[PDB]
Parts: sequence; C-alpha cells; structure tokens
Amino acid sequence: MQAATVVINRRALRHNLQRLRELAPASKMVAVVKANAYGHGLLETARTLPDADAFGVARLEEALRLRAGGITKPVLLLEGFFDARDLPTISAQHFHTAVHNEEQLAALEEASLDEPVTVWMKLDTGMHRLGVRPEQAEAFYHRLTQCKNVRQPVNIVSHFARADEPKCGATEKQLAIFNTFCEGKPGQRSIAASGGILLWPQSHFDWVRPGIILYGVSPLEDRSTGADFGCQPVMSLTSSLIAVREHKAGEPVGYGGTWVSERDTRLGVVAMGYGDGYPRAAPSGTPVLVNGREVPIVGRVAMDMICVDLGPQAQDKAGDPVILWGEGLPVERIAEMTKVSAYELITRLTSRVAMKYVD
Amino acid sequence: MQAATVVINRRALRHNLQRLRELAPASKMVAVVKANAYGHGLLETARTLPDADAFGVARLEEALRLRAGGITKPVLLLEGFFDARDLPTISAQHFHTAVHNEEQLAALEEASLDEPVTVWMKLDTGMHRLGVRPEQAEAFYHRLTQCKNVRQPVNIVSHFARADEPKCGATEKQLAIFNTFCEGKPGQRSIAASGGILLWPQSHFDWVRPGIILYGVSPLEDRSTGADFGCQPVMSLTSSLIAVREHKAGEPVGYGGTWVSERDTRLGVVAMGYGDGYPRAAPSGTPVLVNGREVPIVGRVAMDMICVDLGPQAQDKAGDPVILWGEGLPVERIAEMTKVSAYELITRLTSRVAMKYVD
Ligand SMILES: Cc1ncc(COP(=O)(O)O)c(CN[C@H]2CONC2=O)c1O
Ligand SMILES: Cc1ncc(COP(=O)(O)O)c(CN[C@H]2CONC2=O)c1O
Repeated sequence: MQAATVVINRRALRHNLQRLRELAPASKMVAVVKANAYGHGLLETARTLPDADAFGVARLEEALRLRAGGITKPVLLLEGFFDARDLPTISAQHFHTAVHNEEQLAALEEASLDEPVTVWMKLDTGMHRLGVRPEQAEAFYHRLTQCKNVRQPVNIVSHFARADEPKCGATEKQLAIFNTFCEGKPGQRSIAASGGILLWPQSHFDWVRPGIILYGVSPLEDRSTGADFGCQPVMSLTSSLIAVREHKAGEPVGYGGTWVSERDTRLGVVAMGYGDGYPRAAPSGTPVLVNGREVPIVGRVAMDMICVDLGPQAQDKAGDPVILWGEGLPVERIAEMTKVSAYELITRLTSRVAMKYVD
Repeated sequence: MQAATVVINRRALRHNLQRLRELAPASKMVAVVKANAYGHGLLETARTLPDADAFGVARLEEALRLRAGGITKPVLLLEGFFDARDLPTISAQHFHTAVHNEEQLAALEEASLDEPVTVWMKLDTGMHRLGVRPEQAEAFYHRLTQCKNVRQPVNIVSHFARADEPKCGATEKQLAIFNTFCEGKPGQRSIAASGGILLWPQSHFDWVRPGIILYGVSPLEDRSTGADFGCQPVMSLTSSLIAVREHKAGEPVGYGGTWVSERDTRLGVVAMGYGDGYPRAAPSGTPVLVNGREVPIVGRVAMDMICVDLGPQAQDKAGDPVILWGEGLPVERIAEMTKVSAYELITRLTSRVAMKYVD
C-alpha cells in the first residue's frame, strides 16, 4: 500500500520562521538546513522559506546543491571550507564562510579571487570543537581584516555547548568570552541557535541560527516539545500495516523472543524498520499510532518491520495507516521513550522513505 | 568530496557469495539486498553479483528499482505484496512473492493474469512476525495449490528468530515445525539466512538467503567478525579531519561538556556525524582510525562532526584520512563498543554519504 513516508508540513515550517522572528525581533535568520534539513529535505526546506536571511549548511557540497536547485539566498558555511582550491567557487557562488583555522586564513591571504568573500570568524568560547582560541583570536582576527579577499568588516560567530542547561554557568561564560572579544569590533555577531534563541535573549545579537526548533522540535531533553514555544511540528513519519495476525498467550515475538504475550491477542506488522531510519533501540512499549490510536511496539524493531500489539479482537486490517510520529505523537515523546535524541531521530533517516510535502 | 564516503569493495562481495556456496554447496542463493543492500547500494550490489540465483527485497519498490536498473535475475518479495492491484506488475516483472495472509491468497485466487506467478508460502514456525500459523497452514497451502495464477509447485519459506543463540532450542523447534509441514510436499524449501547458513547445516535445504554475512559482517553478537567465517568486509565508512586544535587540561569537549581532558593535548575534528549515519550513541573512547592509527572519540557525537583525541604533539593535520570502520577496524568492533547492532550500523546511514566502488 503506502510504506515509509516522511510528510513535511510547509505551513508549519513558515509559521516557525515567523514565530522565531517574534522571539528574536531584532535578529536576522540563518535557517539551518544541513543534514538534508534535519531529515525534512535540504532543497524543499529552502524553497519553503524564501524569507530567511540566509541558509546554513555543514559542508560545501550542501551549499552547492542549494545553488543547483535554484536557491539564490546567501548560504553560510558553518564549518568553513576544507580545501583552499574551493575559494574561487565560494567567491563566485557568494557563499559566506566561517574561518576557524590557519589553513583557511592563509588560503584567503594568498588566493586571487575576482570577488572578496564575506567571512564569519569562528571563535572558540568554551565548546572546544571548532574555532580560534581566545589567546590566538586577536592576531588571527587582524589578519582577516587585512585581507583583500575578505569582505569587510569580518563577522564573528560562535556556538553554545550547553545552552539547554540553564542551571550551570556554561552559557554565561561563553557569552562573557564572546562579548570581550567583540568589544570595539564592527561586523555582525552570532552565537545563538535553537537553545540560545529560546532561553537566552542576551545571546540574540545580530543573527540567530535556528535549527531544531525551526522544524517544530524542542532542543531540550526536559520533555518539552516544539509547541511549548509556539512552534509547530513539521515532520510526520508514517507507514502502513502489512499484516494483522492472531497470536497466543505465552508466545514470543521477534528476534531473541524479547517479548512474550500474556494473553491471546492480535499483532500488527508495520512497514517500518531501522532500514528506514526508525531506531532499533526502541523498546517494547514504545508508542505508535494505528488508525489514530496508540498501540505498543512488541519485540525488537527489525530492519524493515515493526510489530505492535493491537488487542484480541482489534479490527485493524493490513493496509491501515500508521504514525511513527506526527499528529498526536511528538517526536520528543519518542525521544523520551527510546532515549534517543530527537535530533538524531528526525535526522538519521535513510533514502528509503518517500518524501511528501503538504500545504 | 573526501568527506563522508562509503567505500564498497566489489571483490570482497563476490568472494563472499562464492565462500557461502562452499558452506552451503547444495543450496541456491537469494542475495538479500533490501534496505539499500544493507547500506552498500541496492543496484550496485546486484550488479556485482550476477551469479546470485535470485535477489531478495523487503518491498515491491526495491524490486522495481532493480528492474529499472537492468537487473533481470529473479527477485523475491520477502514480505509479499501489499496491494492486490500490484499482481499484474509482479506477474509481468517475473517477481517471486511470499504469501502470508488471506488478502494475498484471495487476491491470487480472483485476479486475472497473463501469466502465473511463482510463490513462496510463508510459514510462521515460531518467530511470530509474518506467516501462516501451523493450524491454518494446510488449508491455506491447498488453496495456493489450486490457483491458476500460481505457478506450481508452491514453494515454502520461513525465518529464524534466534539462530544466533545455539544454546536455546528455539531454532530446532522451528525446524521441527518446518519439517513437519513440508513432509510429502514438492516445491523448494527455504528457512535459513546468515545465522542458519553458518551455524545450522540442517537448515540449508534448497535455498538459503544470505544477508548480513554476504557483506562480510557477522550475524552474531559474540564479538565474531565476517572473517571468522572466511567472509571479507565489503564496506568502509571513511572521512577526513577538518581541524586539528590545541586543547588544555581540565577543558571539556562537545555538547554537555561530557568529556574533560586531564592533559594538554591536540584534538581532531572529523567530517562525520549522525547526520551521515554514524551512531550518536557512540561513547567517548570509541575507536576511529586517523592516518591508520586508533584514536578515541571524545565528547558527544554531533550531527556533522566528531572529535577525537590525537595527543599533545600529534602530527595529524586537517585533510588527513579517517576510518570510522573498514580496514583495520571491523564494524563488529564498533558494534561492541557502542552497543549498537552491526545490522543497524551499516544500514541506518543517510543519503549524505557519498558512495564509491572499488576493486
Ligand atoms: C554552528 C551551528 N549553528 C546552528 C546550529 C543549529 O542548532 P540547533 O540545531 O540546535 O538549533 C548548529 C547545530 N549543529 C548541531 C546539530 O547537531 N549537532 C550539531 O553539531 C550549529 O553547529
Ligand atoms: C526473510 C529474511 N531472509 C533473510 C534475512 C537475512 O538475514 P540476515 O542478514 O540475517 O541474514 C532476513 C533479515 N531481515 C532482518 C534484518 O534485520 N531485521 C530483519 O528483519 C529476512 O527477514
């Protein structure tokens, strides 16, 4: 019938972008669409959001697919470029780039481009992933200022490591470091993504980079959902039953006989598995909606199939609609039940699901 | 380009099919290529194995992509068809199909096809996922036998739920049930996949369906690898470093500051994350190969990046080769370290990874 299908709500997506402008009314928006737009579709998510001030990607590849698809809006390379030979491209495509290491800076200093490139110097303010450390930042920053190939002024970007943990002073320390370096400097400032936007109004500055929350999903693991912030869930992972079978008490289900029935019942088989992106870690009891009502997963999640307990006289039939997460079942709820981060749930899906866009 | 790349060894793949024929010398092969050939590529895995007796898929869509790509060899629909209206296509495409429920049988009984379809009746011998239960099997089987649309004789297929657990008598019980039903019946018999092939020579029968082991990966969670059975690993998940940075003692790394360094060291940043398919569940300490030597992951695995500890004077530079798993690092080893099944590791990868084929 219909199998593994990801349904993307274009109206929810536009709503969230506008909703986020209301939360950060003095900041421009970098719609973060990396990793196939967190599973919602790189190009379609961008086509949906022409109001974005820019689009953010992880890799140069992603930026080029945007251009290839007709996106004209500025694209920000959050990780910068990996090869000095890519600068002519980046210049001609009008891609904005982060600059975090000596290789990139030296590259910019000796390249010969027909046009200078807007840059966002990435400062390491405490996460210690990418970026120039405080003691090397000033000298590094000054070189970018002297580059004929760098469009002036140079902008400043950083990222939070624990913005979702308001109780520890990590975020305030990163802000302290961020603010100290930006003092007296021109050029746009940006450090906040979903968590910074929602919980830290002092971190909005000139540009904010909504990612997870843009898709109506919460960046926090406190069982809050996108709706807690007025953002609507964009994605629905759906499928269908391919079988409804009789089952006896005492009989196990699935690999390892992991689950045993204590009653005669009817089981439903869903055309969904980890070969589609659904977490194999999902325990028996995890909720799924069959014909709009919640039923539990029973036994191990397999590569292409998932079994659920329908009840002894259920009436559900093969071909009926199944919702892995969507309307009536937030992905955050799944995240909680399976202990899998919502970020990974919506993002680590395979090419086997169909993509569908509505309204 | 040289970022998230899955390298597929075509020579290892051919070697494993031949190696398996040596283990099951009197059985035909159904090369199971469902779920994008377990992450190795549906069409390319099929193109490199023209010696297979048939190809097995989960869904009808997968079978059609094989035909669309030029594969002419028989394709077995392990889950059968989900819509009675698909029978005319299945007949014309010469797809073999499993039949596990009333819907499919009744569909075959009343459809009008220009040619009959070869069928594999699915018998539920104990896994209780798909298949006709023992008490309903005889009547169900007889109807398929009387179908003008079913090519005679009808074949019989089943699947093991615990073939990897030789201790418990689950597999022997499924065999007992399987053998009892097949007595006196013509038509091919098939119940064994990777585990059955390797550990149960009494389950080989007429056709065996190698899946996991075909890709040189072990179906067991006992630390064994594909090489334990003479099968060579087909896949290599590779990438590159995009940064090598200084780091100080007492400083945390990544989201949640979950790893703290007890020494001044140098960290490497890999262009790999769960947005590519790499498990977010990977703990600090999980091994990765940088320039051929093993280094530990430190801090949470992010969507697009992974940090590793290189050492205080490590000579590694951005752009250097990184191996997530492949030569010198079996996926089974990463399975063990992360507690993620090897099946899911190789299969639940996203479309962001580039596919490369070698000899
Ligand atoms: C630099 C940057 N800006 C914005 C975002 C968007 O964050 P939210 O998703 O939280 O809004 C990310 C997230 N990249 C994250 C996503 O997961 N793993 C990462 O490393 C980021 O790295
Ligand atoms: C019907 C059938 N045949 C063969 C196999 C091959 O198994 P191996 O890889 O073990 O050999 C599977 C596994 N499908 C598995 C994959 O994991 N989940 C499943 O349902 C299967 O369902």
